[PDB]
Amino acid sequence: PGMPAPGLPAGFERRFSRRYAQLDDVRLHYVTGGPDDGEMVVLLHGWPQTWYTWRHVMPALAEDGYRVVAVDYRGAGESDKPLGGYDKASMAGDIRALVHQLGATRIHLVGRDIGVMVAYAYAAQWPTEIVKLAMLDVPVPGTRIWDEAKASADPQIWHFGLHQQRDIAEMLIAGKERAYILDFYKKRTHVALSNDDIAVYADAYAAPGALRAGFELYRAFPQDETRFKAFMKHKLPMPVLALAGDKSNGAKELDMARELALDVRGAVAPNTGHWLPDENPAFLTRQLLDFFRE
Amino acid sequence: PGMPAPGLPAGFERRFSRRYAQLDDVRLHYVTGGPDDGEMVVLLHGWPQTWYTWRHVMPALAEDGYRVVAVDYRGAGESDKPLGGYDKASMAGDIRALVHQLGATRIHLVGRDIGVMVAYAYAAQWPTEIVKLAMLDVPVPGTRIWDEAKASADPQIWHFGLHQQRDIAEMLIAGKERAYILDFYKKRTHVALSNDDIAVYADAYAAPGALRAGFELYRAFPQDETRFKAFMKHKLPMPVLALAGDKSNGAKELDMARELALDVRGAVAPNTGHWLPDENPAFLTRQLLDFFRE
Amino acid sequence: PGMPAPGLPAGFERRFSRRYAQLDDVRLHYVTGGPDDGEMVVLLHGWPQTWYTWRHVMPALAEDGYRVVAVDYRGAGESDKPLGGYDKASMAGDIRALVHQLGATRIHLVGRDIGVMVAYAYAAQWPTEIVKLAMLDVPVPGTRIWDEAKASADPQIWHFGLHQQRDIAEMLIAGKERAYILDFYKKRTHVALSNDDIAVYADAYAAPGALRAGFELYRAFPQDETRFKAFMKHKLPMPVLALAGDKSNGAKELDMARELALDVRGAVAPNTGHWLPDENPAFLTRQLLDFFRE
Amino acid sequence: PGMPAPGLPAGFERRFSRRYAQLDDVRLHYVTGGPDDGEMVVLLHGWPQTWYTWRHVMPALAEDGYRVVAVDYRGAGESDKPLGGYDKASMAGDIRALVHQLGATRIHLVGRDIGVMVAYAYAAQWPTEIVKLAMLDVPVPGTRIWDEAKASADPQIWHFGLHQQRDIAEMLIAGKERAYILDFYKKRTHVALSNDDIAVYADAYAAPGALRAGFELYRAFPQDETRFKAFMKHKLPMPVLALAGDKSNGAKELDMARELALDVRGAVAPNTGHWLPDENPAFLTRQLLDFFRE
Amino acid sequence: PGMPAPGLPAGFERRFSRRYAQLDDVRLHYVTGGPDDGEMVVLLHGWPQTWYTWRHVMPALAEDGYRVVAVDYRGAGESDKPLGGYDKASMAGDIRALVHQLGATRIHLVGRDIGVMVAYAYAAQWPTEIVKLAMLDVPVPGTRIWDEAKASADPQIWHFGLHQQRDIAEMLIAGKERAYILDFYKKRTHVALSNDDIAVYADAYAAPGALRAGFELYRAFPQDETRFKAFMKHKLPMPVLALAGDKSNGAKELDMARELALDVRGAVAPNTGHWLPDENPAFLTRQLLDFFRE
Amino acid sequence: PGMPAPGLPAGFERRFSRRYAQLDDVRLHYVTGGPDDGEMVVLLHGWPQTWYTWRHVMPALAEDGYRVVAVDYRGAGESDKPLGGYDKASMAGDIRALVHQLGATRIHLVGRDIGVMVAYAYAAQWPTEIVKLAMLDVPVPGTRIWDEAKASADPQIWHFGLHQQRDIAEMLIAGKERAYILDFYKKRTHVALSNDDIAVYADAYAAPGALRAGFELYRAFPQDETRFKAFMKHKLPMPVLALAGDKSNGAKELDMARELALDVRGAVAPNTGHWLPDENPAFLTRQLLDFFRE
Repeated sequence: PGMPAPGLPAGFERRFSRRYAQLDDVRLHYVTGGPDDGEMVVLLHGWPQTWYTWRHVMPALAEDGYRVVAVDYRGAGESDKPLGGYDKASMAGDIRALVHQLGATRIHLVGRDIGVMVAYAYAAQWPTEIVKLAMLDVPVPGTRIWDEAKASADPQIWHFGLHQQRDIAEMLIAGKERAYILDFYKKRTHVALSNDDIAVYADAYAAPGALRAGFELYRAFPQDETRFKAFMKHKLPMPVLALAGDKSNGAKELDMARELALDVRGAVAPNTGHWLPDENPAFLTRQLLDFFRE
Repeated sequence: PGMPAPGLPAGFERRFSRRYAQLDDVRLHYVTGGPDDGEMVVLLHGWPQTWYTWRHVMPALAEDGYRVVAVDYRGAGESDKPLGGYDKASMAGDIRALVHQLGATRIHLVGRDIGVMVAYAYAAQWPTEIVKLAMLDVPVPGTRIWDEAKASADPQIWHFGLHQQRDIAEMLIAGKERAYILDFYKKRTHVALSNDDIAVYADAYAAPGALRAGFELYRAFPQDETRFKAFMKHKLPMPVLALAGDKSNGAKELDMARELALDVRGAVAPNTGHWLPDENPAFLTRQLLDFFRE
Repeated sequence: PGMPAPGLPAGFERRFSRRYAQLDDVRLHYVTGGPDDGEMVVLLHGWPQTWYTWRHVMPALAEDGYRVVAVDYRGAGESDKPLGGYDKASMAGDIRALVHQLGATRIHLVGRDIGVMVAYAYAAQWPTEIVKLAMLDVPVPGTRIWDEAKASADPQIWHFGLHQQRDIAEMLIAGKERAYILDFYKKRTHVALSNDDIAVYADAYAAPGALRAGFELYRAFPQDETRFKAFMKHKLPMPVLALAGDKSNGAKELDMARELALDVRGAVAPNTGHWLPDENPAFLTRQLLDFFRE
Repeated sequence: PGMPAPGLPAGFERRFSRRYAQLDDVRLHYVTGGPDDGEMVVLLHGWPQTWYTWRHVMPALAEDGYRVVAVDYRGAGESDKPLGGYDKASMAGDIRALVHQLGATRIHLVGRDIGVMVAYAYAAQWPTEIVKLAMLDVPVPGTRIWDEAKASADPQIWHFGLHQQRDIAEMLIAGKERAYILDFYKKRTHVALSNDDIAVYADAYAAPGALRAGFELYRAFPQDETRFKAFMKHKLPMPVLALAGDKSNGAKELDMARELALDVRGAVAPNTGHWLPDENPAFLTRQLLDFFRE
Repeated sequence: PGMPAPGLPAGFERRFSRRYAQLDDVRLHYVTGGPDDGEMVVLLHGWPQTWYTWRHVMPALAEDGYRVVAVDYRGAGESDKPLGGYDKASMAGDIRALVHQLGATRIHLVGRDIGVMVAYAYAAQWPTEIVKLAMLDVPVPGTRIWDEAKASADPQIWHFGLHQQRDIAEMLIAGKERAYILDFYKKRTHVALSNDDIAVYADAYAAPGALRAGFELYRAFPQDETRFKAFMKHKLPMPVLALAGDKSNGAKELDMARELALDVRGAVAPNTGHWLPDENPAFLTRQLLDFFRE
Repeated sequence: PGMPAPGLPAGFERRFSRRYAQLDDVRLHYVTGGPDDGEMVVLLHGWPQTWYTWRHVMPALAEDGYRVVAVDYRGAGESDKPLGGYDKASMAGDIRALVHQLGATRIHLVGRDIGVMVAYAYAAQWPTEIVKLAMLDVPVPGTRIWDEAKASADPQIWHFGLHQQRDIAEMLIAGKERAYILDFYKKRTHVALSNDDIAVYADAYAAPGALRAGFELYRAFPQDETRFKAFMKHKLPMPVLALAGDKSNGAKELDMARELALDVRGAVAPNTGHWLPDENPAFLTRQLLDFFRE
């Protein structure tokens, strides 16, 4: 029993900090906590999200001694909104430059949606640098699960077309970010979420340039498909964990991951929709802690 | 003495949960609490309301051992907004499918306004399934009390015309839901309500499709009148309780119910307007608990 | 054959003029032409209209030697929008003050919709001053045709309720006058009209105070119903002509007038909707000229 | 020392209640507390205010055993917004009908701004019914202090012209109530107020009809001047207290009151602007308690 | 050589008329000309269009002795916007009811885009009533050309997804009809069109309910695909003409029609985009006249 | 007889030109025609106007051999909107700089409203440079007619207060220039004007800075009153003509001018309101030509 409880979990404000990393062109925002010497765990959100999606996962990771780094990737949240560089492979390079600036090289990596595309491109480009990789909720371009949704005209990716209309998508949705993003979020959730938590994301995407930069991730999709099919000719060597909720992609996340990697295990969260960190963080953290210590 | 106190009563968040039920086409949102094995009590709001109207009635019901289920019916609150199915008889079928999915068959049923129309159609269609039925605040289509308001051009149903103008009602009221619904609410209340509580409803009706779906309930009224007069040829067998406030429909709710059912008792809430759950929940819960245990 | 031709008929601008008349507490705008000494013919529009509705009738009246006076009544068009005086009997006093100010006493009088209510209250209050009375399109309060529409809850008067909600009607429709009024107009026409001509009306009602003043005509209906029923105990002595289109009120305009007057004749315009001067001015003009010279 | 503290004082919510009084046409909202048998004290706000302006005065009055009744007069706050009746003498009749419905006859009366006009008209019309009258902040129509501001074109009454423009004032200020009313308030205050408290008023005047009804008080001013000069031919018999802040009308409030009444005492609040209940409630309550018990 | 010439061709206004036809539950608007006894030719527009798209084709048809009937189908232009009936087969029933109401039985039938789907469902349901059928610009559901576009995720149907999001599409595009529709139109044209002519379409879709009604055409596509595949088991017996521009669907219009009909001929307009009646009416008119007299 | 004819008179476009003059800190826009060597006649508009108000007077002046110069003064029309210099005496310096820049020294000078204040300050500062002075419609600060209007609180200057509220006036009226200015204009006219002509003025004041610059004319009134009273100790020596309409200031324009000048003649236009050049240019033109050649 219990009504949705919005906001950061108790004690969060004391153990995490907001920080910036200046890369060559772009400044990235991220939130970090946990032991300065711990194994680094990087968490990458998707669309329409920010670092905030991980709020209920980050304390448990830090309390198990991980150095937690939750990044607003290029164009999202409080990060800069540059003109280009929104293909996932180049965005993986942004994350890597941030990791190196923090003194790390080998990391654990967790991604969902656009972030799982970024994460995969990070592992394909620098396989020796990713100790373990966890893949949540969405398939990556290049996979058959991806191609099947496209050829089916799957209802839950209806928005790819709209988002790929340069200037038209921005003109339609500017000023209506909250109504658009709340509707998007609730149609894919199964666990009841708080409007206040979803509004944290929506307000981020109403900031100047946030809509455009979010949509350019979609507009780079055909480039990602080409780049990713090339990546897929070399299966990933490191252990991979695939998770998704049963009301959304479910077992297809693990099907998808097996086309990508040699060493794969997976699970399906019960009574959970599209937003694993929002909807079922308890299941997510237990799976990650067992995976990372294994 | 006491100024209006907005929000959920103390302790509510701990004993109730928000949940979804997927029916064949439509997903319905509801809030539930109380013993899992208790006799189920279903509560149906009206226009412009959500489950939230019952917030002060639900804890007392659960504490007397009832399994409380307060539903956002088709098109309202956090439920889906489909193209059609807004005649009350079909909406009663939605509620019944939800009840069956929760493992129940025989229920106690409470409705107000549009919800009392839905509730009545539930009892007329499946009379053996409704153990007791409580009817609040508004008469149902087909009754003489209903027809008399229409032929009188009663001032408090001036909005039937406007709401029945497809697209015109939405175009006029979109963007002004809060000013429109607050004015609507306060003109029919007698006990002073908090603007914050009324704004919970208004914000629900500003969500995409909520205005249209709310208005299609009105646009189905001529169909309901025909269906309901057919229902009324067989009087209801189960005990029925009729309640309304003295500043609004008052004793006419009990007059109305006697055309519908054989076994009827009623009361009039003192110094109470149109919104019995908002205005006088203490009177309402005492009447319901005496009725349900009798 | 022929597409709708917007604007004033050829040669109108040269033969008619716009003028203002300052009365005690209202300035009225009116348009006039024809011989300065001719028998005066006064034409009264309704809602949502101005004098401009008579554009196709006025030249023929003037060319037959009548002094044509087309009035924007209190609150409409370019007339003033005072605080009160929107009961039809008091508005008929405005028209009389204007007629007297122009040097005339006996008039021929033509009204439609709200203007036919004003016209009737003019004839009832000063019967010796009305030579002949023509009644178009809409029944007047107090008649059985009026009372039946309300008790039937006739769909074509759905807007009475909305218009009687003070401040609520203005707030909903302000800024949407064109969309509101063009939809209202086209739903009641049968002859295709030009959007440019309907936009002349719509733009008049967007001017400061024009919505309020128009709606106050509706808000005075219960006062009008009481007053007119008293007028109706004395049937009018002067000749009366009743006209309406077959796609709208048709023969009921003549039924209604026979309750008001002793000397009544009528006709029904074929393939004509609610707006006789806009839709079929040729039929109207022939009827008015035959009646006036008879 | 101390930053402005917004909101109701501690303990207010427990000892006061919001209630309605239905008069013949109009429903008035008021807030009341204190002993049911105590001498009644009625408090009348001005423009742009509601009962809320008295929040810091009402507890001290109740704790000295007064039955406190703070009214939203006709058109303001949560009261109805009728078509007319905004001349102060008729508004005094509304307050008297409310007082009688509460079982009282003899009262103490406090008014400021428009409310002090209402209060004075109450005392002039029913002098035996007003035990003591306190007059704050603004002079009443008919006085020389009033006429001198008008002939001077005093800057702080620049808005009389604008407010007296029917429909133009509403069209300019609708949607900008908060910016307009905050600017109005701060330009006349001397003690720093909280924006949150001023926003309580501004939001009240953005409700449907609140702007129009507020402005009709100004539009009745020429009628009030005539009525009030007639009232002034009979000086008031009961004791009168005149108060104002030194940064605003100051000693002119007592000058003004001496043209109205025979038995007059006054004081000037130090370092206090136009809004005595908002700015210096401590000075105000001490003056009222000494006056009422004297 | 020549700049775009906006508006109706010279002499059109005199030879054609706008009319309404009241059917059971829909009033349809249409434009007609030519001899009252000529063989009837019905022209059906698509999205986002009205009858006005045929402006340059209708005079030549009438001058060759055809009775021209250009229909605004259910929900479009000046026609009514009912709640349902937007599956193409049911809309073909509207067109037939109109044809019969005009005294005709056998017709020549021309459609493009949504209108070519309606036209096909008309010929499939009542084949003996269609003398000849001309199919322009767009393939119909159920054909291989239609199925390939969806499985390819063809860029030029990106909007199907958005248009199928009920309430979301309306909320995003309301108030932006002109910018949305002019961009949509120009991206698919090859001949330069006048903004004034495209604005005729855009303004029609800004009218109350026009966005909803248009999008409901898209929302019925899965129902249409099922129905049309059943129609396609019986190839049409009457002669069929297929036309499309070379910069858009080109020869695929004839490929598609040979899957639907036994007797098919076609041509491809040179240097012509998606909008044959707007871009190259001279080519279209010659093709239609040669086909009709053959 | 005749309906309002909007626009420039026939043949105007060919005989007059728009030009700019760069002065030290302001660029002024003006319209000129007539013989390059003729005696110069300068025409100065008021609020809310531009040079366009003289459209019907300028051709007759030019055809009589005058060099016509109609100026948009500092801040108005197409002139610059600098930060200051809106006291009339300094603005008269702008006009003189322009006259000298055009090669002239002695001028005939015509002003109405704000332009008649500028014109008077021009004649008072450089009396030998003004051959004859014509004063229209409005009294100037410092005169008894001006002082009486303020002390009477004359209704027709209600807007002085609003216009003097810096930033508040701009915020309220921005975006509502057309509705604000058309209402202002029509309340002071007696001859019916075309909305299209008043909209020329209204659109000029919607341009960036035009509201501020116009209101700064009002905000300088107390500076103007002081300066003009000093000018008035020396009555003007050159011949003066005073004109105004009988429905507005009438004979008071001549009363006012006799306080300013020794050699004064005047006339009152019959059935003419506040806007002499718009309402009765024929009367104005005859008066100006007889005066100039006398």
